[PDB]
Amino acid sequence: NLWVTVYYGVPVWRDAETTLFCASDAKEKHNVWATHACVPTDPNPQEIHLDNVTEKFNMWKNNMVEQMHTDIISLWDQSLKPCVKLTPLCVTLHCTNVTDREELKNCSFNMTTELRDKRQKVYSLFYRLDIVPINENQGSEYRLINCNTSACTQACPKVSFEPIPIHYCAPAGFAILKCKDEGFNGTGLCKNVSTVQCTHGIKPVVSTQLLLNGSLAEKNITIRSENITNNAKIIIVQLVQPVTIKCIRPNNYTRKSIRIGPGQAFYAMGDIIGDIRQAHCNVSRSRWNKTLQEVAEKLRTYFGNKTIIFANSSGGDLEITTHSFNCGGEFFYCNTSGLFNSTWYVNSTWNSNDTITLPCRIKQIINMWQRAGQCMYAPPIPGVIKCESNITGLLLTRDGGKDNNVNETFRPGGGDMRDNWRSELYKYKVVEIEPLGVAPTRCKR
Amino acid sequence: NLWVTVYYGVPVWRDAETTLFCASDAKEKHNVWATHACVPTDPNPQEIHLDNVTEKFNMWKNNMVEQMHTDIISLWDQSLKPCVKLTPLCVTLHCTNVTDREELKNCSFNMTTELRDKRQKVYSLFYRLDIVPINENQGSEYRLINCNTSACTQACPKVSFEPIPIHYCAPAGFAILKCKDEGFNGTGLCKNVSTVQCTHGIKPVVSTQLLLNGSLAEKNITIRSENITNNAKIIIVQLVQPVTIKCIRPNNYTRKSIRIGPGQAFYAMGDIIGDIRQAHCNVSRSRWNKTLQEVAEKLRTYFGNKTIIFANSSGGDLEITTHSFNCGGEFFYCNTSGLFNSTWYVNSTWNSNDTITLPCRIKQIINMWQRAGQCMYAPPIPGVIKCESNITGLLLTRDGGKDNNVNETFRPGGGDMRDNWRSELYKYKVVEIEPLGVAPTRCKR
Amino acid sequence: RRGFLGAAGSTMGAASITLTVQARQLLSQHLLKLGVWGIKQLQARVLAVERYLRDQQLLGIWGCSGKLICCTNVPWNSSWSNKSLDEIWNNMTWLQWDKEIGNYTQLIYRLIEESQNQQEKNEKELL
Amino acid sequence: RRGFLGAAGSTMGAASITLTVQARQLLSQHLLKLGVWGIKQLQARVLAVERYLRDQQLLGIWGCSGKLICCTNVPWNSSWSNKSLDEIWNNMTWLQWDKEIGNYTQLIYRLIEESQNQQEKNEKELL
Amino acid sequence: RRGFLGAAGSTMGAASITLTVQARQLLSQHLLKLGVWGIKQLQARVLAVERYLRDQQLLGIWGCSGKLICCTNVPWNSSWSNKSLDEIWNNMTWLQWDKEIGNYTQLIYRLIEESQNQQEKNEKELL
Ligand SMILES: *[C@@H]1O[C@H](CO)[C@@H](O[C@@H]2O[C@H](CO)[C@@H](O[C@@H]3O[C@H](CO[C@H]4O[C@H](CO)[C@@H](O)[C@H](O)[C@@H]4O)[C@@H](O)[C@H](O[C@H]4O[C@H](CO)[C@@H](O)[C@H](O)[C@@H]4O)[C@@H]3O)[C@H](O)[C@H]2NC(C)=O)[C@H](O)[C@H]1NC(C)=O
Ligand SMILES: *[C@@H]1O[C@H](CO)[C@@H](O[C@@H]2O[C@H](CO)[C@@H](O[C@@H]3O[C@H](CO[C@H]4O[C@H](CO)[C@@H](O)[C@H](O)[C@@H]4O)[C@@H](O)[C@H](O[C@H]4O[C@H](CO)[C@@H](O)[C@H](O)[C@@H]4O)[C@@H]3O)[C@H](O)[C@H]2NC(C)=O)[C@H](O)[C@H]1NC(C)=O
Ligand SMILES: *[C@@H]1O[C@H](CO)[C@@H](O[C@@H]2O[C@H](CO)[C@@H](O[C@@H]3O[C@H](CO)[C@@H](O)[C@H](O)[C@@H]3O)[C@H](O)[C@H]2NC(C)=O)[C@H](O)[C@H]1NC(C)=O
Ligand SMILES: *[C@@H]1O[C@H](CO)[C@@H](O[C@@H]2O[C@H](CO)[C@@H](O[C@@H]3O[C@H](CO)[C@@H](O)[C@H](O)[C@@H]3O)[C@H](O)[C@H]2NC(C)=O)[C@H](O)[C@H]1NC(C)=O
Ligand SMILES: *[C@@H]1O[C@H](CO)[C@@H](O[C@@H]2O[C@H](CO)[C@@H](O)[C@H](O)[C@H]2NC(C)=O)[C@H](O)[C@H]1NC(C)=O
Ligand SMILES: *[C@@H]1O[C@H](CO)[C@@H](O[C@@H]2O[C@H](CO)[C@@H](O)[C@H](O)[C@H]2NC(C)=O)[C@H](O)[C@H]1NC(C)=O
Ligand SMILES: *[C@@H]1O[C@H](CO)[C@@H](O[C@@H]2O[C@H](CO)[C@@H](O)[C@H](O)[C@H]2NC(C)=O)[C@H](O)[C@H]1NC(C)=O
Ligand SMILES: *[C@@H]1O[C@H](CO)[C@@H](O[C@@H]2O[C@H](CO)[C@@H](O)[C@H](O)[C@H]2NC(C)=O)[C@H](O)[C@H]1NC(C)=O
Ligand SMILES: *[C@@H]1O[C@H](CO)[C@@H](O[C@@H]2O[C@H](CO)[C@@H](O)[C@H](O)[C@H]2NC(C)=O)[C@H](O)[C@H]1NC(C)=O
Ligand SMILES: *[C@@H]1O[C@H](CO)[C@@H](O[C@@H]2O[C@H](CO)[C@@H](O)[C@H](O)[C@H]2NC(C)=O)[C@H](O)[C@H]1NC(C)=O
Ligand SMILES: *[C@@H]1O[C@H](CO)[C@@H](O[C@@H]2O[C@H](CO)[C@@H](O)[C@H](O)[C@H]2NC(C)=O)[C@H](O)[C@H]1NC(C)=O
Ligand SMILES: *[C@@H]1O[C@H](CO)[C@@H](O[C@@H]2O[C@H](CO)[C@@H](O)[C@H](O)[C@H]2NC(C)=O)[C@H](O)[C@H]1NC(C)=O
Ligand SMILES: *[C@@H]1O[C@H](CO)[C@@H](O[C@@H]2O[C@H](CO)[C@@H](O)[C@H](O)[C@H]2NC(C)=O)[C@H](O)[C@H]1NC(C)=O
Ligand SMILES: *[C@@H]1O[C@H](CO)[C@@H](O[C@@H]2O[C@H](CO)[C@@H](O)[C@H](O)[C@H]2NC(C)=O)[C@H](O)[C@H]1NC(C)=O
Ligand SMILES: *[C@@H]1O[C@H](CO)[C@@H](O[C@@H]2O[C@H](CO)[C@@H](O)[C@H](O)[C@H]2NC(C)=O)[C@H](O)[C@H]1NC(C)=O
Ligand SMILES: *[C@@H]1O[C@H](CO)[C@@H](O)[C@H](O)[C@H]1NC(C)=O
Ligand SMILES: *[C@@H]1O[C@H](CO)[C@@H](O)[C@H](O)[C@H]1NC(C)=O
Ligand SMILES: *[C@@H]1O[C@H](CO)[C@@H](O)[C@H](O)[C@H]1NC(C)=O
Ligand SMILES: *[C@@H]1O[C@H](CO)[C@@H](O)[C@H](O)[C@H]1NC(C)=O
Ligand SMILES: *[C@@H]1O[C@H](CO)[C@@H](O)[C@H](O)[C@H]1NC(C)=O
Ligand SMILES: *[C@@H]1O[C@H](CO)[C@@H](O)[C@H](O)[C@H]1NC(C)=O
Ligand SMILES: *[C@@H]1O[C@H](CO)[C@@H](O)[C@H](O)[C@H]1NC(C)=O
Ligand SMILES: *[C@@H]1O[C@H](CO)[C@@H](O)[C@H](O)[C@H]1NC(C)=O
Ligand SMILES: *[C@@H]1O[C@H](CO)[C@@H](O)[C@H](O)[C@H]1NC(C)=O
Repeated sequence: NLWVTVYYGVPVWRDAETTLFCASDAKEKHNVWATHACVPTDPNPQEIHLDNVTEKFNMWKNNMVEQMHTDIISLWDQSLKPCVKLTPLCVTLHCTNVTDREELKNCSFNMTTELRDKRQKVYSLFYRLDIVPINENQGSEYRLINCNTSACTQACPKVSFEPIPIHYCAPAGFAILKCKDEGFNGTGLCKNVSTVQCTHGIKPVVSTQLLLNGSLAEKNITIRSENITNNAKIIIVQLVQPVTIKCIRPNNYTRKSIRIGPGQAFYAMGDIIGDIRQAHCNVSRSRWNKTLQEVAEKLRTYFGNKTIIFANSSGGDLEITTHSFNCGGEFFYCNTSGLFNSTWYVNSTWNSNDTITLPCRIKQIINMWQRAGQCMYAPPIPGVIKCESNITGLLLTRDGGKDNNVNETFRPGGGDMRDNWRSELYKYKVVEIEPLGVAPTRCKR
Repeated sequence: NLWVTVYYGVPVWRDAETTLFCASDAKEKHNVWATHACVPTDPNPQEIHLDNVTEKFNMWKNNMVEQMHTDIISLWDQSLKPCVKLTPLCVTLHCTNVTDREELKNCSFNMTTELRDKRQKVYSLFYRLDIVPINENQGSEYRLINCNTSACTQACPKVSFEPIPIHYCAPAGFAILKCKDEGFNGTGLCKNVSTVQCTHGIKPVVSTQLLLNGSLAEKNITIRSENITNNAKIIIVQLVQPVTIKCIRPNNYTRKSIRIGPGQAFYAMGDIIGDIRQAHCNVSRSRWNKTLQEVAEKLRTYFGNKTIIFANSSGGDLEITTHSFNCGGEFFYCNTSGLFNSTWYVNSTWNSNDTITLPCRIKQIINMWQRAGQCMYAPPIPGVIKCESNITGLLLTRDGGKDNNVNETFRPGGGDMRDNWRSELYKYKVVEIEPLGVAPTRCKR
Repeated sequence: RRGFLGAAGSTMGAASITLTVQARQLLSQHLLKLGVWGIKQLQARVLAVERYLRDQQLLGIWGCSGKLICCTNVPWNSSWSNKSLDEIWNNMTWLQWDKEIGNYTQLIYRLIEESQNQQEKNEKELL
Repeated sequence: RRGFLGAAGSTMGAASITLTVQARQLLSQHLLKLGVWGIKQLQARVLAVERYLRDQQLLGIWGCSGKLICCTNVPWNSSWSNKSLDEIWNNMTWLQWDKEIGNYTQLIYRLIEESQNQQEKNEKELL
Repeated sequence: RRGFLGAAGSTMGAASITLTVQARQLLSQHLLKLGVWGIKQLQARVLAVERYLRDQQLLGIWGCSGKLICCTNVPWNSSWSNKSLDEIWNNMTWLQWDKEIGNYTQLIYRLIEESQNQQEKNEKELL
């Protein structure tokens, strides 16, 4: 006959929700992400490729992306907690033009000094974007953009916003499955699965409409979406060639410190050395539109013989209509109307520097989560900063047309960075190992 | 043949780093150290002396002293967290002379009352040390010493600064080794080792240049240092006879309470009953210089036939140059020039009250950790306060001479409070028991 | 030899060899800051401890604690699976076998517990 | 009789008698305030639980859970120690023996695990 | 059949049947907020883990881990209870029996530990 037996440590797993702990190369300025606070990374992550295994993946229904979003916002609030707040800076500022070149404003306002009975008069430079007047008729009196919503918190200068790679390790009894399929679109069954205890280097860089310093594709351009035909769903694309970009801040600001209270200081720009220079970015037009041609021919496989046309941003909020990123502590906002301005036909071929100049905007008062409050005031970085990033993917949003036309327009898609984390966690899924296996055999012999 | 076997609960240990939990006597006023929150102490600590055991000890490379320092500063910040802060007391004070006797100053300043639209005018007495003028030419206008660095926090009167002993117990699987060697210098191999789960009564009293209420030596004066020849290293000495000291506060202050805001009060000295009397301390000169003679002859064994000379500390920070302690809530700063002023030869012999008068200074605004901020304002204790201590050890600092002379000068050592805990944790070391033992035997019979 | 979770695609007759690598990996800066990462680390450690103890108490009450494979007195029921004696040990992996008996795990656990308790009651406690 | 950790200086042949006092001491105001002492207390308790479970899972997978002393199928190798059969059990203590085999603990653990798993695989699972 | 803790009023001879329901219940929103209920939940889970491990380490060192009922080498002493062999197994419940031997639990535990350790020392370690 047959008797039931129990197997301990059996190799089975089920999809479940669980917490995750950090892992990084802890060693020194601390980093907003508190990478030194978590567990130090292993010298070499043990990665094993499972043979004869086919597993179903779903990058849109994954729980790691939501957990990662909650952990990043929690670490952000944690980092801003011991720092000084901007509660006394809501005074009516007096700004005029600086000595296009009208973006900066030379402000002047009153401020309470360390003495509770005395005050101090200071001056600082603020951008027009983070400046809002009381009324549209007076003129020369302005306020902060986030004053009637919440009080911003000045970031501590002892920490840096460098995107330090963090490894999202799984707890004991749990594992992370990796899909090594060539050109996997992120949804369906994977024919080449691998397992690992901790994920690879995940840089929590913040980007909009473009993916900076992301993971490059394996062999071809991959388009990821749960429903490509659905117009309300976002579209994530990946590139095989890292499109370089050079973003600099030509303005040479002078960091100054003023004491707004006992034991607290406020940092702002004093003056500018030289002259006014508009911040911009550079990109090779040949490689950029060559990759655009590859993306168009890849999209041609899903929309048939229709021609792919790219348009600029629709309009509205500056955070979703412009490509933003944190460059060495300074938040950038570049206009992408020169990168999504072209059309591609079926017989079209892209066929020297010829760089493209992309105008950019700088904002110190940012929210970075689309929340109704809890803003952050980015401190000014002294000197001239320069940033170089590897463009590996972008976000797309198709216009809600009738679809019967020969052409459809695409716009630079936006989001709350959840899709950005999805673009890096698509290859990973969280499972729960059940070491209790049940199987019968002819025992009792 | 031989087969490998596994032994469970084997008696081996290795040096490791681990957390520790408190153990106080459960008993009422809470103590700044929150000793009522930790586990109650055992009725009798089980201490076992290991026979045939010789273990190497290193008091300077121990981790318990660093962990203890972090725990004490953490408890200090914890105790000051629910209490009221001194943020509105940074107003320009107006102080004059009181009605030497010029140490105290009768101040008068404006202060916001419980009503948000009204203020109040109060007066209080403050020491000259915790008073700093705005400029050196105006006169009669002063500020607090810690106003441009941070805002101090008033200590809660519901808790006391009594140095109640605490037992640093080890977690399960860990143990604390004790060295019962007679006259052990704190560095090397111990020939009489004992083990215990929890340390003895450790009073976390904070003192500089002198060890108050410490552990007395066993048989002879012991000098502890990792490198006695190195001039940059601190020197810790222990005494066999408890040198008594009587420190009093003859000023009879009147505690007054003023409401600086809704639901918060500030305590300060109202007036003085009687007359101005300088605070001082008493010590028997015979016993003190007899112990000094013993320390000199003990130091003679390390520096050869050279003569030992004691001199006062070099000018600088008041927390280091003077001896500090506390008498139930009042901080003192006594001048040690009256004690470290003598010379001892090889043939010298010390051979009635004759007490020594040591002038002392009292400060309310203290940092007690040499930090750039996070100060504490000690509330004034009403009535006359007097505390008696047992001088068991001191800290020394040798001058960087050429060493070829017949005499070398010794200064009162001090600095960080790490040495205070190191002078009590020298006899203890933290180990980790590994119950997994490997040993072969002729089994399978 | 394969590493951790490297024999999942193999058949049940061959995947029961490297079970020690999965059994060993069930549990594997000293000061804790109790921050965002600290709280998650503590929660992960407590959850791992609870998971190991929860899956270990079953083996403890089934009379097979400390044993990777053991046989009990509960006979197999054909209602759970109509397959033969060795068609699963030679052609099916553990991934396609756990879903077929997933609806009867609780029933098997209860029968196993009552049979083991009855066996211990009849063996021990002579009078 | 000696107390907790009282036979460390004795030889290995005699120190294996009071092992129960060290085995028992491996785990030994109700409301928690979660303060400085509360957080350290919770961390110490969790660390003690993790230490006990980490050193207990080895005995669980080695087929010797709940036993203070047991013998396995792995033979001793002279490369780890060239000493005789009883020179360590009559003249050397446990403190001077753990350092000689400290570089081969992982190798012995892996060989022990594979031998125990192979023995359970050959004994159980008849067909 | 009775549920959890349903045979307390029954005699000791019959209450030792459903012991598996009490043994199984000794351990039985993913993100923790660490609030008032979160801290209490974590403390309750840690306390439950500590209670189970504290009562399990005794069975582990007594040579009866993973067994609900076992017999040792320690003989019964008439000083603890002068009752007969079966008057408690047929007429007294477990509620009126725990208080009669409550003053001798520590002594029985120490004798049990020393006897079990002595038995393991004499059985194992041939030379
Ligand atoms: C995608 O990834 C790339 C490659 O990592 C990033 O490019 C880096 O950007 C960071 C800023 O985000 C740059 O770091 C900054 O460089 C300046 C000086 O660095 C020089 O010296 C160091 C010496 O260690 C070299 O490593 C480095 O290569 C340079 O030669 C300074 O502006 C900054 O110094 C900061 O710290 C010091 C110390 O406190 C302060 O005094 C400064 O004021 C300042 O705070 C900083 O180190 C880095 O150089 C860039 N690398 C390269 C290769 O260009 C991209 O930013 C990233 N993309 C995105 C969007 O994040
Ligand atoms: C080294 O160790 C010695 C010995 O322990 C310490 O000396 C003690 O110092 C503390 C203060 O730090 C003294 O305690 C204070 O005594 C005063 C009243 O005490 C009387 O009543 C008690 C009742 O039992 C008698 O034991 C005692 O002899 C006296 O008759 C008050 O100043 C204090 O009371 C405080 O608390 C109450 C309650 O809130 C308040 O109402 C008071 O206003 C006040 O705040 C306090 O009790 C103690 O008496 C000293 N002992 C001896 C033997 O002299 C040293 O201080 C210590 N050295 C260092 C550097 O810490
Ligand atoms: C914004 O407006 C402020 C206020 O007018 C400007 O700050 C001041 O700028 C002037 C002109 O550069 C500086 O004056 C110079 O200072 C010294 C000492 O007097 C000396 O080099 C010259 O004689 C000259 O006067 C001045 O230092 C500076 N600050 C203050 C506190 O007076 C600021 O430059 C304006 N910013 C921009 C971007 O236009
Ligand atoms: C610091 O200065 C203040 C302000 O001058 C002093 O407080 C005042 O002290 C005087 C005595 O020196 C008090 O006068 C007496 O008060 C009562 C009521 O009038 C009565 O006993 C006498 O008739 C006499 O007038 C005065 O009231 C008091 N002011 C307040 C508001 O309390 C303080 O004494 C000075 N401190 C020191 C140490 O000198
Ligand atoms: C699964 O995909 C990985 C790559 O993602 C393959 O690994 C490659 O194997 C070839 C042939 O041995 C090597 O030359 C490459 O260096 C490997 N690449 C990497 C990135 O490691 C793997 O072979 C695939 N597995 C199967 C079964 O097809
Ligand atoms: C990603 O690839 C999967 C297959 O690996 C696609 O899923 C199929 O989608 C078609 C659409 O017509 C359905 O008919 C099939 O039933 C789907 N197969 C499975 C197994 O679900 C998915 O559409 C792809 N997505 C993109 C954006 O290319
Ligand atoms: C994916 O989106 C497509 C359209 O983009 C859905 O297909 C039809 O959608 C229209 C509305 O656009 C509905 O009226 C039809 O009922 C849908 N047809 C079917 C057969 O569902 C489609 O449902 C979406 N989902 C999937 C899984 O393909
Ligand atoms: C966006 O594309 C349009 C064409 O679709 C560009 O407009 C042409 O610009 C050139 C100079 O670059 C002019 O000589 C042509 O007359 C323009 N054509 C039309 C129809 O207006 C436009 O410059 C592109 N913009 C960017 C930023 O690349
Ligand atoms: C930004 O301005 C500062 C302030 O003038 C520059 O720093 C000076 O650079 C010169 C270069 O010759 C050095 O000689 C000086 O010692 C620097 N310091 C000062 C205080 O003058 C800085 O170089 C400027 N940055 C750029 C990129 O031009
Ligand atoms: C280790 O030192 C301790 C003291 O630190 C010695 O214990 C003393 O032993 C004598 C002789 O039996 C007793 O009279 C004393 O009362 C003990 N002192 C204490 C403080 O308990 C112990 O004997 C020493 N051990 C060895 C092996 O020399
Ligand atoms: C404490 O005693 C130890 C010995 O028990 C001393 O260590 C010696 O230090 C000297 C320094 O020149 C070395 O040459 C010796 O080799 C050390 N001996 C041993 C056995 O390690 C240590 O210096 C003493 N410290 C004090 C302050 O007296
Ligand atoms: C202890 O300090 C002494 C001096 O106080 C060190 O001995 C010499 O120190 C001088 C500088 O004062 C160096 O130039 C020599 O190289 C040192 N000599 C040696 C042999 O090291 C000594 O090194 C220190 N450390 C110890 C462990 O004794
Ligand atoms: C400090 O001053 C206070 C206030 O005068 C004194 O307290 C009084 O002491 C006398 C002594 O005869 C008592 O009769 C009074 O009842 C006390 N209270 C008041 C409110 O007057 C206190 O004694 C003084 N302390 C010292 C040491 O002289
Ligand atoms: C410090 O020691 C010196 C001597 O080294 C003392 O100075 C002597 O003090 C006495 C009175 O105490 C005078 O009669 C002598 O004339 C002084 N001698 C010299 C050479 O100046 C000094 O008093 C001591 N100080 C203390 C506080 O004890
Ligand atoms: C300083 O230490 C001595 C002992 O070295 C303490 O004197 C003892 O005090 C207790 C108090 O309960 C008395 O019972 C003892 O009889 C005293 N012993 C001796 C030998 O006199 C003294 O109390 C300590 N001083 C302080 C301030 O704590
Ligand atoms: C599983 O993969 C292994 C490794 O290549 C191979 O030997 C075996 O035949 C495969 N089994 C099946 C059923 O495909
Ligand atoms: C970009 O595309 C245009 C239009 O197809 C093509 O003529 C050109 O070669 C491409 N590259 C550059 C650098 O303009
Ligand atoms: C972006 O650039 C285009 C270039 O034609 C310009 O027309 C447009 O106004 C810019 N958008 C913003 C928001 O400045
Ligand atoms: C202190 O030392 C001096 C100088 O050696 C000596 O004469 C005296 O007896 C000692 N004692 C006192 C109480 O002065
Ligand atoms: C300490 O005493 C000495 C004795 O010479 C004296 O010179 C000094 O001024 C006193 N005070 C301080 C604060 O050092
Ligand atoms: C010790 O003798 C020396 C050499 O004569 C002398 O200088 C010194 O004063 C003597 N010390 C005394 C008497 O304390
Ligand atoms: C097998 O399972 C079925 C369905 O639950 C049940 O009716 C039957 O009694 C079981 N047979 C045995 C022998 O346990
Ligand atoms: C003993 O250890 C040595 C060194 O690691 C190794 O080469 C040898 O194979 C081992 N012998 C046995 C019998 O395991
Ligand atoms: C029984 O217990 C009594 C009382 O503790 C004790 O004196 C006696 O020795 C014990 N008898 C045995 C056989 O253990």
